[PDB]
Amino acid sequence: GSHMWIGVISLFPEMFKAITEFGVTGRAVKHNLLKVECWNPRDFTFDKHKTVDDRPYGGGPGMLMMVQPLRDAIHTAKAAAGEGAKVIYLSPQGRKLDQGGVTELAQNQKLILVCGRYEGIDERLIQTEIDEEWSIGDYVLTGGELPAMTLIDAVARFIPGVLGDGLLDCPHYTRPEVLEGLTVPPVLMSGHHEEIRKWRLKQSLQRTWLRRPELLEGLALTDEQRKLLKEAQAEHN
Amino acid sequence: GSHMWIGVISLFPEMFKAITEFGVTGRAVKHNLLKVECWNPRDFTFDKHKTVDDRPYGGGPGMLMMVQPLRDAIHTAKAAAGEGAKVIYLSPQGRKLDQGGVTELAQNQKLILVCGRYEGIDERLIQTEIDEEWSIGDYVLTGGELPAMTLIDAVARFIPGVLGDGLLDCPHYTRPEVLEGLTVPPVLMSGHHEEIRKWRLKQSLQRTWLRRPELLEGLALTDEQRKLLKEAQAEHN
Ligand SMILES: NC(=O)c1ccc(NCc2ccccc2N2CCOCC2)nc1
Ligand SMILES: NC(=O)c1ccc(NCc2ccccc2N2CCOCC2)nc1
Repeated sequence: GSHMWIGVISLFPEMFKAITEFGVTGRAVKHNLLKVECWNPRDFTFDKHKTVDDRPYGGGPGMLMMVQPLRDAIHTAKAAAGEGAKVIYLSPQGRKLDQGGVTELAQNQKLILVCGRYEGIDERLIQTEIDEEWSIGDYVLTGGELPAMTLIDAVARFIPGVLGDGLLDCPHYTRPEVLEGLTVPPVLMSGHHEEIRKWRLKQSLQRTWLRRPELLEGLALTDEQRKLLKEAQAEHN
Repeated sequence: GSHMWIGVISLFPEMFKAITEFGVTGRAVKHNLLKVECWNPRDFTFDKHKTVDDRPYGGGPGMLMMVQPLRDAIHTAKAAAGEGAKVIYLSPQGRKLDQGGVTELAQNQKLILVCGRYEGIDERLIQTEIDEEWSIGDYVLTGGELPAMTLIDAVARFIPGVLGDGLLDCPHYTRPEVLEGLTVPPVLMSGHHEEIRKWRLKQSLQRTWLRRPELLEGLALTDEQRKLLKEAQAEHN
């Protein structure tokens, strides 16, 4: 319906099986709400040894991706996407991913995700081939594959059919009623819907407050939420 | 040598092939610097339909992981790890992952990673079975598998043998010398090692400053770095 097409440039396309063949993302794929198409720069080399890396100008420890096979793979993917596909490079230098960014990215019907390996890609390719850099967080990984997959899984949740607000989740409980002495909170057994809604909300406000206070600053809380937050805080002191 | 053992509890162990069979992490695995062992809660069920989910107390939209098969899988993994294994739950409510956290986590020789599906796990299991909650970032995914894999890849980089400071990376360049009109910066061709070191460092300082200014506040810059930052800023105005 409002499905999504995602192109992937990667030296390890088979990695993407982790999201295409399992769980919710796997189902989204099989029901054609999500399409993940991979192009491997190795297929675009011409030398006998299928070389995909190259030496950094200026010396240095590592390698970069070799420009020609990487550039060609990107062009082929763009031609498959038609007009309107946004090309994203996953990197530490990129805009930090958060839920607002995920909802932004989900608006696009077509994405091309370029996954860096070695010490990354030539600076000039970013300028000519890439629309936006994104980071999933302030940490270094061996490849852009996992951040690509992470991005894909996150936006996939916003596609209609795939499934069935500033705050951390409340605690959840299932069977049994007593577990290693710990009991389930009586309000959740009471059956009183509205009392349950308020407890969960208070919990979220309390949990957000104690674990991630800065998240509360971005929010314009409701009167109810202000009340429920004030209460939780009173009970804490 | 200083190898690492990682236990994984997951309804989709085959997802972990993305890191165990490819690239640098794949090599670390094959050379026995890294070991990733999976236990699937589905194997610990006893009913005919191998049920791994259960109904939330208090009503609500989704399901949680069923406590018994999840709890049993965790216990089996702990017994495989012996003493000293830290059990981590990947979740949005967790401590935010960043490089400092990765270097912290890398200190452990044994990790058990519990991957939530559905609306997650019973609150009481966190209290009894989990040592630390971690988040890879402020975004929601369909499973803890990708955040687990992300964690694994990140700490793996700190194991000796696996491979060959507050700032974003400098630009990188490889062949050709001219690409769509864009040339490689002459300093990188000059062969002057020390001039090259300073340019790369200035770039990092400039890039960090323009993209992620707050990262600069955490740092106690060197005199050189203060000088190189001041310069970059002068040239910007
Ligand atoms: N946080 C993220 O979004 C993220 C993304 C990728 C990534 N690695 C891929 C990568 C991409 C771009 C540049 C360098 C690199 N790396 C190459 C391998 O060496 C480290 C540098 N790491 C983290
Ligand atoms: N940022 C992270 O580290 C991260 C980790 C996991 C994750 N999802 C697994 C999960 C784990 C715990 C609780 C709920 C859930 N989810 C179940 C699926 O529905 C959403 C809630 N998402 C993001």
